[PDB]
Amino acid sequence: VDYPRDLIGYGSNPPHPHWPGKARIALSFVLNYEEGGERNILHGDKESEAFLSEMVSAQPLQGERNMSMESLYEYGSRAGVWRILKLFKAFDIPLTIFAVAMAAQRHPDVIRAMVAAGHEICSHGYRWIDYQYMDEAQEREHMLEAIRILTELTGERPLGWYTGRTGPNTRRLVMEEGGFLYDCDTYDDDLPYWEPNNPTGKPHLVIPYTLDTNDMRFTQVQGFNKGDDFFEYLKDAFDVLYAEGAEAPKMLSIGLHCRLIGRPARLAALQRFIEYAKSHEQVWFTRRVDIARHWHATHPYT
Amino acid sequence: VDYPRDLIGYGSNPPHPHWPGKARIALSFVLNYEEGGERNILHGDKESEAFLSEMVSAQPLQGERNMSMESLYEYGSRAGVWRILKLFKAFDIPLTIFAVAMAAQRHPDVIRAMVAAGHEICSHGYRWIDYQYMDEAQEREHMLEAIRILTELTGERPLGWYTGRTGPNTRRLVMEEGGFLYDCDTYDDDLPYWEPNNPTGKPHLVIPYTLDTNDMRFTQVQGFNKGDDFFEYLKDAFDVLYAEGAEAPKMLSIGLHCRLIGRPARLAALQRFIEYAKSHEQVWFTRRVDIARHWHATHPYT
Amino acid sequence: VDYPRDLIGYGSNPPHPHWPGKARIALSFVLNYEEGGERNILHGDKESEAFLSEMVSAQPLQGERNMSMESLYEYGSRAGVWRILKLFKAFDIPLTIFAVAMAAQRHPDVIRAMVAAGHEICSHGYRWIDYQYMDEAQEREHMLEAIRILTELTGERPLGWYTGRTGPNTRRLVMEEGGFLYDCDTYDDDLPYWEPNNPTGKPHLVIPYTLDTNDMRFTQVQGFNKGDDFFEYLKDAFDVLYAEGAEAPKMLSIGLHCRLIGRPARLAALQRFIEYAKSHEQVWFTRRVDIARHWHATHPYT
Amino acid sequence: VDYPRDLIGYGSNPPHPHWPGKARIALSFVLNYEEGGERNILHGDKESEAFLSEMVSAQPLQGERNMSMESLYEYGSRAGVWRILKLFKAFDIPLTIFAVAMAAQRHPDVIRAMVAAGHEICSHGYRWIDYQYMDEAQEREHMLEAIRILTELTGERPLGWYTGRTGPNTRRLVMEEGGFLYDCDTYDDDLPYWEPNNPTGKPHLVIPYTLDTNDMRFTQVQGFNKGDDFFEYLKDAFDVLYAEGAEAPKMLSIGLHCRLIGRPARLAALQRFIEYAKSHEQVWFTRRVDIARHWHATHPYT
Ligand SMILES: NC(=O)c1nc[nH]c1N
Ligand SMILES: NC(=O)c1nc[nH]c1N
Ligand SMILES: NC(=O)c1nc[nH]c1N
Ligand SMILES: NC(=O)c1nc[nH]c1N
Repeated sequence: VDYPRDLIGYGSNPPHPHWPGKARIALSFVLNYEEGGERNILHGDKESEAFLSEMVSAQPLQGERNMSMESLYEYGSRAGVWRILKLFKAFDIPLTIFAVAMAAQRHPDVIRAMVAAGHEICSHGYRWIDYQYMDEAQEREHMLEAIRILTELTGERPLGWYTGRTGPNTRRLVMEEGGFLYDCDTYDDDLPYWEPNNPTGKPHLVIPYTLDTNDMRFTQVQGFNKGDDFFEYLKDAFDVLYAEGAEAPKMLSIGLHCRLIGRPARLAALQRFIEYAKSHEQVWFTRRVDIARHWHATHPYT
Repeated sequence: VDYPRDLIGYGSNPPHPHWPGKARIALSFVLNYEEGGERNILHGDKESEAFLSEMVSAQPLQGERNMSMESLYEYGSRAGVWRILKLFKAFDIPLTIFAVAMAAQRHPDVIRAMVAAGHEICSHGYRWIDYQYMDEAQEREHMLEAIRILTELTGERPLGWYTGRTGPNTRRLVMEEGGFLYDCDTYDDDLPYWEPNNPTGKPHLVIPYTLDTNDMRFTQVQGFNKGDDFFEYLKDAFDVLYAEGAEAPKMLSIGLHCRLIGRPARLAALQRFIEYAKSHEQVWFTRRVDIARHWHATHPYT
Repeated sequence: VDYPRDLIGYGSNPPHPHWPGKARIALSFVLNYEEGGERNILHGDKESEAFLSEMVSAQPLQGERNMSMESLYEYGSRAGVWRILKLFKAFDIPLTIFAVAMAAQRHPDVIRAMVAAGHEICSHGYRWIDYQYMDEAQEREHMLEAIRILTELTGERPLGWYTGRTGPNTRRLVMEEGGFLYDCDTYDDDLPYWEPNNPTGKPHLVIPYTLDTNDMRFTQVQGFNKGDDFFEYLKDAFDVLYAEGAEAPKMLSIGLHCRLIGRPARLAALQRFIEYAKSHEQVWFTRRVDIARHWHATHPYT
Repeated sequence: VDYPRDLIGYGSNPPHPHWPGKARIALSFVLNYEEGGERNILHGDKESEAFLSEMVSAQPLQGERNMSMESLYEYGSRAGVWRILKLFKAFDIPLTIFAVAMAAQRHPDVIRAMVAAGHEICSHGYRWIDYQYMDEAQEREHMLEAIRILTELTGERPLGWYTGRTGPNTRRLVMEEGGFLYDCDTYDDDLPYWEPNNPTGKPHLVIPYTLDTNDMRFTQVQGFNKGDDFFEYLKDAFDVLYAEGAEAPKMLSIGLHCRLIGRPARLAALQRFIEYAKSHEQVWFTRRVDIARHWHATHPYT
């Protein structure tokens, strides 16, 4: 008898994080880069992409090419990413980039442009796909293959990972890997915690990510019609955490995608919230690597 | 010739409930607990969970494990439930817990923590699944099995039931069971009524539940984009009942799930409504068991 | 070479209707009654109902019984219909009832209760289903069978029809039938027009209905989250027609369903609009039969 | 090794367009005409239409006729188109018509009526369908067949194209064709650019279109509930571009469909935005052909 799920975690007693600056909230802004990395027969894929694009009802096409799907992704790398990088640089808030190995190759300039802005480049896997079914063998060297590309693309290896479309073996291999300080393949808490089942023994930091305060909802069945739906949602999820942080601060992730929030219609909202957030004192805008290194010092694994 | 459906009920003449305090409305706040109880091959299930999670387009996976799906549920037990329990305790309004036997085992501390707050623990079945197809035999001892777990988990047996994903045999077996005062496997009225087709002869109270003033809509195709959609909906459904209650009071159910409303973004709305509701006199916040025992005394079965 | 579709109609020259009272708009409020008439193995159906219910992602079940689905419909006949009848009687605006033969049997009291309020009872077919595939033979006597039930249910035959889920043969048979003054199985205009392809030769009036200013959208993938979405939509579609009616009045249909708008949450919106509409002079609230008889006198078939 | 996708385009350096009048934004209003051109067994199709109609969950029917689907399209040609033509003529802003060959035949009067208003008639293909799978041979003379119809329908050939539901061969054949100045079968930028892979050698202008600032979203799973969702979206996507245009102007496409925006409920929003847009100086309302000819002179292919 063994349950491979921790349904309880900290329970009624979440640790206090003591965010630098005495912030009542810690905000993680995340910009993915998957454009170019997505499904495509050109990449070897047996079908075209269908996930997160204006084509909200798109289906995959076996041994076909979704020219439309492709164009919409192309907006993310071509136009969307730039516009967002100005927004964040504009307010001096830093980013964590969930960058997919194959996309980074295909647009190394923009990666190096991020790296120079001081944004942290976290690994988003070798390719933007669903690992759920992948064989353990072929999945393990996607990771090391991804680990190699970004080190050579960036100058330093990635000490963070996030697959997203995880298969079971995924979070294990991350931890078995070695050189990662954290992962984000959880949406299970409002705070970071050390992975309880690390075979490796070495401390492993978990920084849960989000599928609700994620701009991906602008293209899902359930999701924002206008910008303001995203914004009101972010304000809400801010207000409630800030209010809690008067005695017990927590964090909040914000997921952005080049092809979605980068569209001017939706960018308006993202800036709206930034300004909102910025108007409150005791807010720590930060990269996830900093949250990991903050945790290490603050609440070292025991 | 026999129609097994009562399409008429009270017709033009709903009974007046005389809610304690002379309230013009009776409000039933319900917090489900299904996290840990849901579909999973670890539980014997042939496929992973797909119902009510941020993964609004998730499909079931035969003999697979949806690590993502699991994590999102894990948020309900780990973080969501606690935050909500503070909200309700915060306003001194009481709850009725629709608790699923298997989840209660997996987190007995939080169940006992509820029981101590004074919230009523109603049965939500042995496992959170779709009974629609289950064989009468194997379904009947899920119930008694569920009936045993919560008595031993709580100190008293459950005198209420709600499966949700009912099969035909379900509401019968509930009534054939014996020790239940009511059930909630109806969404067919704005007031409680005695089950008209109880083979058992013994009075059986029906307290219709809701799939519209339910936070579940935040993850369905049709459903709230921002918090305010839930809230405006609740205000509306409040305003119209309160206005009616000037001469004929009725009730209103509110369905909450740990993994959904417990997310800070959506909690803001839930509190918004509570405050709204609280600002009106002649409102009876109550547990369903109290509504059953209120009915017994007020409008005894004949 | 023959195109069985009139893509042009009145073109740039819609006729002026000269609505009684010199109204700048004519409003058709329609309340369906399908509850009890819907799909069900008890009715002979090979599967349960799945269309328009809170169960926004429900699927049909072959030789099964959706107890949940049924309960939600039961709300329409049990509670929803009554509450709405008060709303409309409350403002003295009259209704056109799209009543399905099988539902009318199952709740004759409420039908006769409508008839006494002075509302017009239009035929909605024998059963609430999809005729698209039905054989011409078995479909033709559904209609006459439906035609018989409501005459005996009401005192007068139905001079109007609307199937909704039409099959090709449907609108023909309506016209071949004989005693109907109009039908509504079109959503193709903002005004009534005589059917251009009536084999019968006898004048046939078309009164297009709506699938957008229909409360059905509260349960479809695309559709209102809160009441206000319905209301804002109705105000818009009112404002634009009223503004046009300064020189060229038109009509507007409003589709309501017992099980959907009758829920207090959504009723609030419906009343909101009524009040809105009521606040403007030169608005003709009317039954469709009156619109037919108005047309006859005003713009007789040539 | 050859990647058939330009993921980078202008990168960090989009060209300045110097819009006539020194406008800080260039607005492309587009009204499609597909009604009559859509899928239908009468047209040879093996199934009925299912894309973009109030029937938001409609499925295609093999060798069948969706009478309902048809009626809803019929609203676009019969009523919707006219009402919109007044709106745009009302404000003196000009249109680009994406007109589908088969629809234009079926309603030549309305086409010639557009042509006389001074609106540009761009080709939207021979038939409104999905070319993705079409054989290169039979697809190539759809285009020339479409090219012939509109020249004879309009007086001048179409120097622009947009299929929408493109297959790979599509944009190639457009360029191989010869007499087109641009195409719009991209959604990959916020500015026009010369096609980088034109086999023909001759300059080919790309004017990316939109699937987000498109009224089509009113009938998709993700999309506007009320008018205001469309409008707020347009204001946002306007505000952000206008703000950028203080130093670097760009354009914005607006997709409209007769059967969707032409409904009074949604027309209100479209006018709302027009007025909004109109209230700002330095806005260039224009046809796409003018944007092509503007580009030619301003930023000639090299
Ligand atoms: N964050 C993401 O875009 C993602 N990565 C894998 N699956 C996803 N949804
Ligand atoms: N209330 C519930 O979460 C539920 N229980 C069974 N099916 C459901 N939707
Ligand atoms: N109006 C209706 O509810 C209807 N009737 C047949 N199909 C429908 N959608
Ligand atoms: N713009 C359009 O309506 C379109 N044309 C082809 N596919 C589409 N969605």
